Amino acid sequence: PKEPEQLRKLFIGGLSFETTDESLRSHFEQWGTLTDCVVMRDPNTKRSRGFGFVTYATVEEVDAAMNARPHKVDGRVVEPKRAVSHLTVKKIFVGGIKEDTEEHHLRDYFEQYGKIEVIEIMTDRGSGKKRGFAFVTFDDHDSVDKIVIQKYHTVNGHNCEVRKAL
Ligand SMILES: CCC(=O)Nc1cccc(N)c1C
Ligand SMILES: CCC(=O)Nc1cccc(N)c1C
Repeated sequence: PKEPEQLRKLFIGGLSFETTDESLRSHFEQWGTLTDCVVMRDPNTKRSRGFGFVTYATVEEVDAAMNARPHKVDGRVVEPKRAVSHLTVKKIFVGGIKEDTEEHHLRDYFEQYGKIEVIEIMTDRGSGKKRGFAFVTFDDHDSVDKIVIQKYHTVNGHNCEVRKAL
């Protein structure tokens, strides 16, 4: 039961034009087994396009690589991002939390995806009653990228709808 390959890929932007399949692989093999590693090049000149992708054997390895950012590859800090499900944001909408979900429920759950900077539990402008949804802002986009590819989110017993926000 191998995780889908799309969820094991990291797109690496900002490459040095000197980076090769081999040097990209040598770098990212520090955090797991790479089943694929390619630097994108022009079909005619073979000059690097400045980006490429690596595929790990497992999702846990993708996490390890993301948690080892910043990555300086061949002298240049690169920009790894998980493959598209790129709309790169740090904020999520959390819906379906009803009136009884509080800040600590959302924090205790989502803090295991990344570092939380803001939790905004939405209330009615007129009555102050909870509206049943919230926004969570993290310090970095990978948290959000991990969150929105999950099929399910269970918080405070509620089955929640979670999507990228703005
Ligand atoms: C940093 C060196 C570099 O850009 N390499 C390069 C330049 C022009 C053509 C081709 N094919 C290649 C590999
Ligand atoms: C496996 C990924 C993981 O545990 N989550 C993570 C990664 C990086 C920063 C922070 N704060 C957190 C909670």
